[PDB]
Formats: sequence, structure tokens, C-alpha cells
Amino acid sequence: MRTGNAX
Amino acid sequence: KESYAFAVLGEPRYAFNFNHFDYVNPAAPKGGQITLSALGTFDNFNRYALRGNPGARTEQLYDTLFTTSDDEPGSYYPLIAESARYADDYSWVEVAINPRARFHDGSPITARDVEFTFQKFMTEGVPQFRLVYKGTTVKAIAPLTVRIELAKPGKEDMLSLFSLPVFPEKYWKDHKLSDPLATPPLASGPYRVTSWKMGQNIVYSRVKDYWAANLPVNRGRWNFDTIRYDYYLDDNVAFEAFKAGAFDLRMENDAKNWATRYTGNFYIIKDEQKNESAQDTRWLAFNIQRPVFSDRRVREAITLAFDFEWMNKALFYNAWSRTNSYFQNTEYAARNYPDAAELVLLAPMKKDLPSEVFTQIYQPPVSKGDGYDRDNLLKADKLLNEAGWVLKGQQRVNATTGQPLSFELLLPASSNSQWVLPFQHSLQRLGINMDIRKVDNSQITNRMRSRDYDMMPRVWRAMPWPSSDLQIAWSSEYINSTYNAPGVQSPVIDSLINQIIAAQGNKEKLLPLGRALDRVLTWNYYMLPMWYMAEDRLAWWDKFSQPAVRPIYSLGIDTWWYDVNKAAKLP
Repeated sequence: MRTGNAX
Repeated sequence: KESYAFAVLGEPRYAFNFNHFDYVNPAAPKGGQITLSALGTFDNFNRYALRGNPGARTEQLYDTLFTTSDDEPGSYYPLIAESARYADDYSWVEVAINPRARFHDGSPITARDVEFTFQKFMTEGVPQFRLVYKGTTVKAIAPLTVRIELAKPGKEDMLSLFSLPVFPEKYWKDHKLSDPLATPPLASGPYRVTSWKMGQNIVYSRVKDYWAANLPVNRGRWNFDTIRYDYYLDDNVAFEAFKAGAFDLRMENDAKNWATRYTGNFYIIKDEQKNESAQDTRWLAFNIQRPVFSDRRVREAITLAFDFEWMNKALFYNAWSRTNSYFQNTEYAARNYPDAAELVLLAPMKKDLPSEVFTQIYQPPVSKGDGYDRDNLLKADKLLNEAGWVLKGQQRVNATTGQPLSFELLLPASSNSQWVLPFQHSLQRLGINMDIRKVDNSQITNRMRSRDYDMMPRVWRAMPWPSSDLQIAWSSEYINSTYNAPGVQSPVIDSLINQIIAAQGNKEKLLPLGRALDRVLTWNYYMLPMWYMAEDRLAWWDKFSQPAVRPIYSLGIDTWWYDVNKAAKLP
């Protein structure tokens, strides 16, 4: 969650 | 002060004499292909960009400093790093980089790459990263030593930096982290992208000279020579392709499929285990920033119109369990009455809490399963009237303005949505209009990230303990992280999560804090609980063998191998 947007 | 293994809570299981995991066959043979399905589409290879639909497995292109085991909630073992020195409070750590570590082009992975990578995320990464690590520094103090300093204690925040992908500066200096990549980046993991067709397939090939193939953490894993992903626009076409042999492995998420459609001797193996571990849960998110869902009574009434017992009996072969916790099936779930420690935490905020937080256990509505539950629908009518939405004709209308009560349910075309029309029908019998809008995978992703919906389904992924990740999904300043599904900005939530992020690594304190947070999140009806099951329903073509032990926190497919004797018996 800190390094990428939700999928 | 110096270790080779870490755990956020307690002691690492593999702290001594660590040659390989318990859940692998160290002698696993290399070779063969596994072909997997993915639903929807993809359009780029950068999992970390601000936009786009990243390809399958693109979150595993890079090795990290330490890597987590799969039979423990949060334990870290050497990968690119060999060891680390650290303060008692984990507020600084000096990580020793393995001098054999290499990117795919044969060039070394150095401390400078780790420093470059942290600054890349800070300045071009998703906006929550620089918020979480504000005040943190990452500095190469020697060719192969990197020093991490936090501005405040955060043992989990420290350890989670061990999971950062380590970027080659020689490639990434020429590409903004925020831009989609039309082409795979220079990477380092045991599998490399070797061919693809945009929106249709990605082929990964095993790197046969992978520098770390024999580290304890990798022994018995990464056995297939190639891993292929094929994309399918909906799950029903994917399921039929599985039974026709178009791909090798299926995780069955549909109760009706499992109950009635694994037919035809069938050669395909069917497997139902049971995981006693923390569970993913399905929800329907209320966008509480839009007027239609701003009143808690309206959210409660719409939840009452969702007849799960009927759906489970009439549609789903009583396979499912009702979602009822944000820490489902852990000791952090608030399934008993608050104890004294919880009341110390909650009573200061009594005037900003539903009173049921103190007097009742949270229970999603239960119906008789007959359909048309009188009690629940009468209560929904009573709540709707009090909130100012009253029946004129058949339609519910705002008492002062006359505007109809109406909202749009946003849905991925790719999912099985058998529950949707029964829900729409129940709402129509309350005078509530729910429009159904199904859109493609790129639309769903874009709109889910922007919260451009009234309601849509959201999966709350398993959370074995109250992690500091909670702030990204719930705290007010992280409202645009794309993980705050309801759009909530609450000082009650913020205060409890501020306490949780200040109790990192401390189980004794996180235990009543997690239950207290669970009460606040559930009793406010920010989302509508759907279902989960503590079973893994899997099927595969009989061409694989597996270690005797399956890991607790994943299916362990990366420990499987191609079995030439079993494959030989298939067409």
C-alpha cells in the first residue's frame, strides 16, 4: 500500500 | 544489535540453522511451464506508476533487501542483504549488501542503488510513500552498506523498507517512477519478462544464472522455466478455458462452479483445504463523501436490505460465511464485549461514537433466508424515514426537496455478480433505485483509485495484526492514497491509528487497539459486509508435485515443480 496504487 | 532475520511481532521462526523453508522441497527439479489466467487487461509494466493497469506479477520484477517467509505473518530473511546492524528501537539500521548481488545485465547491486531507490520513491512515487517516510533518510555510507534512519520509532516501517524493490540507477535515472512503462524495466528477480502482447499475455522466463538461486530463501523455489499469464475478459470464459486445458491452475471463487461444474472423471485434481489464518474479506464500499451515503442511518438501512442468508441458501450452496471484522479470524477481531483496556481507549471519544460500541457486539443483519425479511425491511423503512427519505408513490424521496433516493453500483464486467439483481430487487421494494454500471478493467481501476463511484465492491485483504498500513487505508491525511474506499476522514479513526502506529512491534498494546478500531469501523457502517470463506478451493491439471507442507499465508505455488512423470499421463 506504501509503494503502489490499489489494483 | 546484529541479526540475519527479523520479525515484526515475536521471534523469527528460521532464526537458527536456516538452510531452507519448511514448506519447500530443497531438491525440487527445474524446468517446465506453468500457465496461469488473469482477469481484465493490462497496459504497462510499472507497478509503481501513478496511472495505468500494471501487468500480472509486475510487483515481483525486483529482489528486495530481505524477503518474507510465507508460513509466518511478518518475518524477514536475507535476500539482497546479508545482515543488518540496528538500534534496540529499530530507529536506525545499517544493512550489509551481498557483494554477489546482480541485476539481470550482470551489473552489481550496490548501496548507491538502494539510496537512489528511496529518493526515487520519495520524489516520484505514490504520494503516500513520502507521507509515511517523511523525515526518513537512506544513505549509502559504504559501497555495500546502507544506513536507514527514521525520524520516530517505527519497527514495522523500518522492516517494510526491506521489501522495497531495489532499482538499478543506470536504468531508472532515465524514467520517471510515476509514468507507465510500455516495456519491462531492467530488473533482478528470478523471473524476467521475455515476451508479451499488450492486454493479452505476459511470458516470464526463469533466469538460469540467477545470482541468488542457492540462498536459503530461494532453495526449492522458482522451479518452472516459464510462467505464462493469459488474460480473460470474464471469469466464466476463464473457467471454461481451464476445463478445456487452456491454463493449468484455478483458484475457484464461485460457489456454484465448485458445487456443480467440476464435471466431465474430469485429468484435473480438485483440492479443498481450510486455512485457519487471517482472511481476505469482501465488502461493498459506501462513498460517504457523496450526499446519498452521508447519513449513517441510510447506510444502515441499505445494509439491512442485503439479504445474505437468502443468497447463501438459494444461490451459493451455503458455502459462504458473513464478513464481520476488519481483522477477520484473528484475535484482533472484536467478537466479545470490550474489556477494560478497550474502554480506557474508547470512553474519551464516547460523544463521537455510536453508543453500540459500548453495549453490543457488532453483528451484520441476519434474515430467515426465506426472502422478504419483515423485521429487517421494516427497520430499514424506519431508519430511512428518520433520515428524511420517505415514500411518495413507490419511490423514496427526500422529505424536504422531493429528490429520489438513487445511486449507482459500479461493477467490474469480469466478476460473477449473481448477488446484484437480488440486491437491486430488495432495494426497489424499499423505494430505492440502484443503477447497475458494469465497466472494463481499466475503467474499474481508474474509477476505484479516484473514488468516482457511489458504491462498488472492494476486497479488504487479510491483516494478521494491526499494521501501520492501516493509516494508508483509513487515516485522514492518506485520503487520496487510493486505499480509502469509503472516503472517511474521522478524528476517532485517526486517534486510534495514531496510537497503533506508536505501538508497532508491541502485541500487548495492539490487542485492545485493534479490537477498538474494529468496533469503530464496523459500527459506523462505512462499508456493507459481504462474505469470505476459510477454505482454499483449488483445481489443477495433474502435471505438478508439491512439498509435503503448505505455507500458512499463501498457497505456495512458487514451491511447486513440473512433474515429468505425472505430465506424461496427460494429453
